[PDB]
This record gives sequence, structure tokens and C-alpha cells, in this order.
Amino acid sequence: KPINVAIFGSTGSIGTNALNIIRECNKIENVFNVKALYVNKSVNELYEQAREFLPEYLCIHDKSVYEELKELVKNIKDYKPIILCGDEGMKEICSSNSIDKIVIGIDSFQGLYSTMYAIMNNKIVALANKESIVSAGFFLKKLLNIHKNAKIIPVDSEHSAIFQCLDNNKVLKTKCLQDNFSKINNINKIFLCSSGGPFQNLTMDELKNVTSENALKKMGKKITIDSATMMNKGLEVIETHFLFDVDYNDIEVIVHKECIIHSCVEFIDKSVISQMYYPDMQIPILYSLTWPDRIKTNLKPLDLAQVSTLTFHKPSLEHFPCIKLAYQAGIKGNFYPTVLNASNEIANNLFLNNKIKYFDISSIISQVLESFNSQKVSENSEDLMKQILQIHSWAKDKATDIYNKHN
Amino acid sequence: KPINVAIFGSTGSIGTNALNIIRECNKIENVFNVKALYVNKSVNELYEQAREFLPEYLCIHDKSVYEELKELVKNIKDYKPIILCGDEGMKEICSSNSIDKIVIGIDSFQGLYSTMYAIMNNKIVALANKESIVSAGFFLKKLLNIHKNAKIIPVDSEHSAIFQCLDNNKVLKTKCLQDNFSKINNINKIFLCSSGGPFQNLTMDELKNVTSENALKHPKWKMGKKITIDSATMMNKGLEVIETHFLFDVDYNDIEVIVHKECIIHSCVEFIDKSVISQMYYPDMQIPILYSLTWPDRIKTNLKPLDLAQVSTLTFHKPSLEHFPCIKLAYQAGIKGNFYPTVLNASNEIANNLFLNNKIKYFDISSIISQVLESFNSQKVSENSEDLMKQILQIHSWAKDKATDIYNKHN
Ligand SMILES: O=C(CC[C@@H](c1ccccc1)P(=O)(O)O)N(O)CCCCCc1ccccc1
Ligand SMILES: O=C(CC[C@@H](c1ccccc1)P(=O)(O)O)N(O)CCCCCc1ccccc1
Ligand SMILES: [Ca+2]
Ligand SMILES: [Ca+2]
Ligand SMILES: [Ca+2]
Ligand SMILES: [Mn+2]
Ligand SMILES: [Mn+2]
Repeated sequence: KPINVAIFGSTGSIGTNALNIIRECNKIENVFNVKALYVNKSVNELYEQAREFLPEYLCIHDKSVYEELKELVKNIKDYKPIILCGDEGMKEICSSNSIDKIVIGIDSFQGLYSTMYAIMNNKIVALANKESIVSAGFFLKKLLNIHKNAKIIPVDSEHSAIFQCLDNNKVLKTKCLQDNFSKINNINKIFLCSSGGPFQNLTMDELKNVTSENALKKMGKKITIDSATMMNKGLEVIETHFLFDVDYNDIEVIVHKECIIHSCVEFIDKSVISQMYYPDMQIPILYSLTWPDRIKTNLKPLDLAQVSTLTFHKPSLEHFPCIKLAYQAGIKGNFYPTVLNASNEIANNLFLNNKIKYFDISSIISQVLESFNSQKVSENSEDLMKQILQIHSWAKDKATDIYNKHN
Repeated sequence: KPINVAIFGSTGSIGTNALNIIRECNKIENVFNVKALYVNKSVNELYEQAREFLPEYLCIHDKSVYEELKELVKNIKDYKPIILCGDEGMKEICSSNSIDKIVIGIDSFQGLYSTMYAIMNNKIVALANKESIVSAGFFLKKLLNIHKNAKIIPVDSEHSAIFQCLDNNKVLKTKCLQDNFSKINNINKIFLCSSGGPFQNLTMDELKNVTSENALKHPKWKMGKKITIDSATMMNKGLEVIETHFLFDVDYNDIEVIVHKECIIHSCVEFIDKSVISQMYYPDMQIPILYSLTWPDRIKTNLKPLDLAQVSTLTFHKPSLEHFPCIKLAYQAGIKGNFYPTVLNASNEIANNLFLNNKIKYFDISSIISQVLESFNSQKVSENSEDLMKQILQIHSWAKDKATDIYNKHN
């Protein structure tokens, strides 16, 4: 019977890629029902998407465009959706028995809260939002132990790759973010592939003076800066640890400039399995919705002969010290990942806005990490989410204070 | 608790690699019990293996060294194995309730017959003998339909790779050589990787001149003579295309040969969503063998971890069919079906050996094979399993004789 889907952040990158692959797949046979759309504040696009997909639920976060939305939707003949607003609408969608799978394609607070409510409702959650895993991994783990039928399915491309390499007869004995995931799946080590970003050929003296322009000039600005500093991969290392329970000494970052091998899993016998395709978000999103099955697509087949050459090299931790900081934070454990994520949000934005230099990014983050003290990890879910929010806010303030002191 | 294993061809490449990985895996826990070792005629080597592993059963095919084996084994104290010979010995081993899984590391008739008996006794058959599959594919499918608990698990490195790339949640719902395997596993296409052999970069003028010594000498990877010649002509890959078809029920138009000269990626599967999964490692027989014996599980090894950064570069290209016409012949034979794969295999056996022995030139190999294929007239497929085996053997013998006759004439 159908796959019933809600998209949170439907006008974002994840959201439109999801709707694209759904639409295309549905042309081949009707497998997907788009039951709910949720957007922040693109009331117009949401209306356009509603025309096409006609979900039972519409929701917009911003109350200031709530009335407008309702007014635009009247124009659609033969259509009486449930139209909702804000956090309250979010919760209603997540509690709907008609929804099976929820795509989280929003970031930050909205991202963690929708994820939380989707888990509390025992749904399958297709999560792209790595910062929520890095920052609030312990909270997600606890929730997933309370809500036994909820599952997080990874959509971040490298993590999708890893997941796609597994035997689902073993996956089904566990789930992502569970202790012992790697043990049950016989995983030994992970090769986490990277584009390497724009600065792999730059000397230290060149990196000293690179600018945000040099990094941007195709994805969002924040992830683009993180790809430039390789803090994206550093966050993706922590994401791997949490999703798959792989030790940090068994995660290896490898620079694969062609971006065809998306990542690789070494099993305990030392056999390596990898997932490969053109650089792509459609397959990761689609697999999150079809797992543990696959369905036909009309995607272009990989032409391995035409690709011709694949290359792999080790990243320099001197040139990309954000990688080292991510490992350090993850190995220290506790809430150090929360602090890393929060301090990077500030340092990334400073650099983006030409306030600091490349090596200042890692300097600031390092100084924030050094000032944090491990805290007792709460057993209680509500207390734990509070600790994470408090630490997150502290680390942002601290990063800002270190910036302002030097400046 | 322990997996009880028989090894057919224990002193060949597959056999020696099997006992090496088994030994390592057995260091602490009793993971495997080596219950039976069989060889064709290497009686001295089998004795030495018997000393170490002390299997319940020993068997030599060559009855002329049966007495020598019994006399060597009397040297081993507090050991009273069952010592057998010939096809009767093969049959007794395959029939033993004390055996769970059988590694077939022997070729030609002994490979086919041991495979057959192993299936007829509902065993797990870890099959490295690709020629059995090419020659007797439909017969094996029929036997596997009769003996419902038997399984063929592939050991040929590329086929092991394909198998590993599949999702075992689907694999467990079917089995190799079963109709609908590719549908159940959501397979779209196979990239069947090849080393490309020693002659991959030769011009046509250069290639006309090659000899067996050129194929055999300073080889990157040292293997048996027959397979080394087939790697050189890429008939090995042609056989492996047919092997892929039969193991995985993949259509010939959905099997693509790719020359990957680094031999790290061992083969790839494209699923119906166009996602591709590959299996990679150093060139290696230990993981394929081990996985055939542990599937659907994996166990710890102390093999060297792949260092992808050190490998640094992986390359892919399409082989030239003008330079490697054996590939074309294999596809043609497979697509024709019937007993054309049997004929391809038998004629190649002859042509390979003529070239090995310096009696014909490189392009004469494919010429002879093609002439035998064109000579063969399709036959009604026997419905009875025993009739079908007898038909296969008749056609195999005919094709070898026809190849020899062609050589004799143009000579
Ligand atoms: O984390 C990421 C972005 C950062 C990593 C990266 C960058 C570039 C290619 C591959 C990977 P990084 O290794 O530099 O840190 N992904 O998961 C890539 C997803 C999108 C790739 C395809 C696509 C579709 C549309 C626009 C643009 C791209
Ligand atoms: O069919 C084959 C041999 C032919 C193919 C080949 C040749 C060379 C490397 C890889 C592949 P082909 O592509 O040229 O036809 N395999 O499956 C060989 C796999 C294990 C080779 C490594 C090894 C381990 C132990 C002893 C000796 C060697
Ligand atoms: Ca004798
Ligand atoms: Ca698998
Ligand atoms: Ca097809
Ligand atoms: Mn990513
Ligand atoms: Mn092979």
C-alpha cells in the first residue's frame, strides 16, 4: 500500500529534492502520498506545492502569513486541507496516524523540535540535519530508546551511503543511533569520503589569506564554508559515531575529489563495501523513504567507463585543523560535540562576513572547547535537552566573547 | 556449534587459501572443523595437510596413489581417518551427516560431479569452479530445484563481490541459480570487473605475436596456467559473464565488463534505483572463501586493512572486443543458450591448451572456438536430470573432439 510522507521544510534543498524524486518515481508507479507539507515562511511556494501535490495537511511556521495561506488555498478547486500554523501545527502533523515517514529538511531549533516530535510519535524520520545529531546526539539516543518503534534513517549523503552498504537483515536487529549498531552489523571501520572543498591545493601561506568569497564563488553558504574548512567532514565524523556507534579511531576521512564513491564500510573480515553514484541527493532521500526496499527510478545510470578515474588522498590536519578539533571533541565526548557545533556556527558566520581569517575559525573553536568543562549527563530526557540548549547557547556566547576580546 | 567443512582440491590455490584462513579463524575458538580433504593426485601434500588438520576423512581421486596415501598416514599417531579414493570416496564425503559446507576448488569432471553430489545431499556448496556453472548451468538449476536445502554460494572473486553487494535480507528469500533472483534482489545491472590481463595494452599487430610464455611470465599475480591463459585472452571474463547470468539470473544485456587494472574494486551491482554498491579489497581469495563459509555472517580476520589513500588511484575502461574476441563469443554463446555455453567451455579447454603448448597463435584461439560454436546444432534439453548430465557430457566430449579436429585439419 502507499508510502505516506510528510515533508518538513518543503521549499528548502532537501524538501524540493524530496518532492522531485517522489514526483518522478510516482510517474513510474504510484507509491508515494505526500500527506503533509510544512514551511517556515515561503507562503507562496507552499501554495504552489499544494496545487501540485494536494496534501491533507498544510502548515506554515510564521503566524504572520497564516491567514494569507488559507486565502490562497481557496483558489484550489476541490480541496479542503487541514491548514495549520507554528509549533502547534508541527505537533499535529507528527501525531497524525495517516503519516508513516517524515522528512526533516529544516535546521536549528525547528529541526531538533520537529525531529523530537516525530520520534515521540514513533515515526520513521529521514534526517539530513547533521548539526542536530552532533549537538543533541545523546537526546536523540534516549528518545529512540523510549520510543522503540521510531527510527532515524540518515539522509546526509555519506551516511546514506554507509547505511546502503549494510545487510538489512542485520540492520533490522537494531536501528541507527543505538549502542551496538556497529557490533550487530559486523562493522570494523568507516571510510568517510570528502570532496575536499576548494582549498586542497592551497599552501598554509595561501590559506592564511583566503576569504569567504574564495570559498563561495553549489550549496548553502554555511555548508559551503564548512566544506572549505572541512569542518563539514568533522561534523560528519561525529555524525558517523552517533548514527552507527563507530569508534573515532575507526573513522577515516578520505579526500575523493570526483565524488563518485560516497563512503565505504569495512567489515570485521576486512571486506569493504561502498556506495557509488553521481554526486546526488535524490538517491539518499529516496532510500530513506523506501528502506528496506528500493524502487525503480529514471535516474541516469552511472557510466563507470566514462568516469574513468577515481582518486583518494589523506587530508592534511595542518591545513584543515577543524578536522582535528572535531575528532578531539568527539573523543572527549560528553557535550564537547555540542560545544564544537555551536562555536563553529559563530566562527563560520564571522568568516562568512569577513570579520575573521581562515585560521581564526579553528582558533576560536579550540579556545571555546578548552574553556568547557565536562558535565554530568542527565538520565532524564527533559533535563538532557535543557543541558544541550544551555551548553549550545553558552558556547555561542563564548565564541562571540573570544572574537570580541581579540578584536 | 562449529561449521563442519570439506575441501575438494585441498592442495590447489582455493584449497590452500581456504585452509590458511580457516587456521587463522580457529586460533582461539573452534569456528570450523575441517572434516574432509580431497585431492586429485598430490598425495605428498595431502599427507602433510592431514598431519596438521587431522580430518575424519581423506580422499584421493587417483587410485594409483591410494596405497601410498594409506602408507604415509600410518606415520601419524592416534589418528584413524577414513581414507577413500575415486568417485566413490567423493560420494561418501558428500553424503556424510558430519559435513555442513563443501568448498569446491577442483575443475573439470571432478568439480562438476562433486558439486552435483554436494547438492544431492542438500549441502552448502562454496563453488569456485566456474566451468561447472558455464557448462552445466541449467542442470545445476534443475538439481537445486529438486534439492531444496542445497545452496551454491559463489567463491569466484567477482561473483563473491556481487553477492556481498546484495542485501542479505533479500538474498535469504531466494538463492543463487534460482529463477527470479535478480528481481527479488532489485538488481538492474552488473559491472563485472576484470584485471584485463597481460595483453590489455597491446596493439593488434603486437597481439598477433603473443605467446603463452608472454602470458605466463613475470605475472603480476601468479595463478594456474589454464586461468592465466584465459585471463590473457579475456575468455576468463567471458566465462564469468555466463557465470554471472546463471548465479544471479541477470540478463546478458545487463552485464557490463569493465577493465579495472588496479583490481581493488572486485565488481559492482546497480540496483533498480540506479544506486551502485561495490565490494573492494586487495586482490584476494581469502575473503571470498571465508564469506562463503560464514554467510550470512561475517567473522573477524587479521587481514591487512585496505589503505585506499595508498592505492590512491582507481581506473576503469571498456575492453576492446576486436582485441579480446573471446568476450564476444561468450556473450553470443550465452545469449543463444541451449548447450552453446557447454560448447564454448569445451572448445576453449582445447584451444587454451593448444596455445599454452605453442601449437596455435592468439587469434587462432577464438577462431577455433567460433568454428566449434558454428558447427554445433542445438538439442532438445533432457527433462530427466540423469539424461541431462549425460547429454552435457556427450556435447562436451564432442566439442573437444571438434576443436582438435579443426586444429588437426588447418595443421
Ligand atoms: O555534505 C555534503 C556537502 C559537503 C561535502 C561534499 C561537497 C561536494 C560534493 C560532495 C560532498 P564535503 O566532502 O566537501 O564536506 N554532502 O552530503 C553532499 C550532498 C550534495 C552533493 C550533491 C549536490 C547536489 C546539488 C547541489 C550540490 C551538490
Ligand atoms: O578470475 C580470477 C583470475 C583472473 C582475473 C584476475 C586476474 C588478476 C587479478 C584479479 C582478477 P581476470 O579479470 O584477468 O579474468 N580471479 O577471480 C582472481 C581473484 C584473486 C586474484 C588474486 C590472487 C590471490 C591468491 C592467489 C593468486 C591470485
Ligand atoms: Ca602407486
Ligand atoms: Ca551485503
Ligand atoms: Ca533489464
Ligand atoms: Mn554530507
Ligand atoms: Mn574471477
